[PDB]
Amino acid sequence: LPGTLPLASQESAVVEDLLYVLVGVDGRYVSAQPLSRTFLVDPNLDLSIRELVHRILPVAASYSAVTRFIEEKSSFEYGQVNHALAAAMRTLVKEHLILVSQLEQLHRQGLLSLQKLWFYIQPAMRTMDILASLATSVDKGECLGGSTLSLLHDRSFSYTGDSQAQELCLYLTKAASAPYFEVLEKWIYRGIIHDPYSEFMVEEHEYWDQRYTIVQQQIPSFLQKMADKIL
Amino acid sequence: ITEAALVRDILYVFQGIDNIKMNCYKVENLSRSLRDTAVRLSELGWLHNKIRRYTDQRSLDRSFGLVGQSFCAALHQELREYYRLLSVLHSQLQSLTLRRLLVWTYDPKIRLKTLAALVDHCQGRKGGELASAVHAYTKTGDPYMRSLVQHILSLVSHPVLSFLYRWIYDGELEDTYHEFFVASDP
Amino acid sequence: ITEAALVRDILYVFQGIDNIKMNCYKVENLSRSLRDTAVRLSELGWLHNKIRRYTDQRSLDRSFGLVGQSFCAALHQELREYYRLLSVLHSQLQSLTLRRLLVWTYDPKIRLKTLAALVDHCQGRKGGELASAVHAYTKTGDPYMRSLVQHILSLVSHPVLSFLYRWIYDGELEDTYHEFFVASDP
Repeated sequence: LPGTLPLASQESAVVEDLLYVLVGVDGRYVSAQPLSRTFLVDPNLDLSIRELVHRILPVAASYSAVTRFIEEKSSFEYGQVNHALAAAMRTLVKEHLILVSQLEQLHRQGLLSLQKLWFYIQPAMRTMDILASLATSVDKGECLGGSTLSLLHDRSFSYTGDSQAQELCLYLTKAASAPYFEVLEKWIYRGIIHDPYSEFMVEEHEYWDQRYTIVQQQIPSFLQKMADKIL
Repeated sequence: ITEAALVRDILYVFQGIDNIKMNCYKVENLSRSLRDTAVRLSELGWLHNKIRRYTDQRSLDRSFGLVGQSFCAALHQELREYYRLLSVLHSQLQSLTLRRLLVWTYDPKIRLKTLAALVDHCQGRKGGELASAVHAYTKTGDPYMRSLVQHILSLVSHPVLSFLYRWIYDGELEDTYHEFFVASDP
Repeated sequence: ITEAALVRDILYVFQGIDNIKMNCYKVENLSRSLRDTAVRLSELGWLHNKIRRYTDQRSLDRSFGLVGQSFCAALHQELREYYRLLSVLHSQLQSLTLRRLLVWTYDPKIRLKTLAALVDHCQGRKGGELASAVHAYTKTGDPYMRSLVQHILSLVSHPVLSFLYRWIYDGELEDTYHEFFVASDP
């Protein structure tokens, strides 16, 4: 009953429940609604709080939509790139489970006012806003293999002057392209093409202009210049 | 209405969140000596809106270019600090008064005076034409402003010097949005 | 119900031993912000019961073969370590909370999600046909899983390599259970 509760103290109750909301666990007051996740706070709360709470929650919704990309895109029906892109996108969620641990401990001592929260999460509101834009531009147009590596070379060039969201999208591409580059090492120094899922740029067949054919979709758009010398 | 209650709401009006409501933040009793000092203090928060709307309206459309990002992403490093000051001021409210705020927030009444007037002089400029309209703010002489804007220029003019060092040593210009002053013909 | 009491029972649900009772571990008061994380954390036990049943049920019958015994054994060296974590974690309790367990047990929710899904893909496979169905989990790419399963295969290929190095240099195949792909006729 936060309506019949004092002003300066109920803020310390929201910042406790608010921390739980960042984790994604249903809180006491700041609850979640069934599914882009939309929340509800309370009908009877101070106007100068809800208008401030609703400014933080866009880091919860951008997390209830990245954890749902990790627990999904790790299946075997997607290839060896939509896997590594979902692992290197899981190391970050761990580093966000710590930045909410340091706050759960610094709040015990009373040193965490709501106005103090809106400052500490500023970097965790910008990182979780890049991973929640690749996880929606990889599912918009179904990408697996090469086309999910062309996207991570253009979403990394569009941020050519940010330097805080380019050191990130250069960590995803540098990690979501090792499995693609470990079969290329086998199709360069040798002739064997493993590629269990149909994702590599070159596919074999069963007098020789029809055996190996360049596939047009799965070209990483940064090997486009040498799409011929590879084959 | 106690003076402490005003100190509670003002620390929110510095952000946009509204006794003090929303172009002057008209406050609505109390003595005249209090309303006047609130009015000027509340108005500083209004400025913060004009600089926030730009870095939110233009962070939406994807047709602002590559320079218009390093500008819209350099108005944020000059806002996290304004969010650190609001952090410190709130920890002491648990003592500071109105006349004590005026000295605390006398300097960020200027940085929020140049930035809130730097985003209006360059409204429709995209590409290099924006890096040329945040350079027309350096001919000012004021040693406090000429050393602030001459830093935002050092970030906004980084993408421009990225095409230049590309179109000189490799001759491969690439800009889906027309920013570079070298226009190719298919 | 105190938060410390929940930290006492969860330390047991991680093993199978049940406030938290037994397919989800439905907990039965307390605030909603507590029940949700408990149900989320307890889903490590339900992954522990399934792997334990496969190693136990098949450690009973003597008609599982030589390769099958190695696979069951290969699932215990990857469980003593899960027995060491439960140990260190309990010592701290004698401070840790739910908001602190999630980071502690975020990694062993994955190893207990490959192993608990590696024993279902190979259910009725005995002999070499099992060493060929724990190799169809290496084509995954995930650098954390492909470096775990590619170790259980190393502890599942030893028996298959044993026969082969016997049926090549000495020509004396011996397997009461039919595992080797070279079947003799009396």
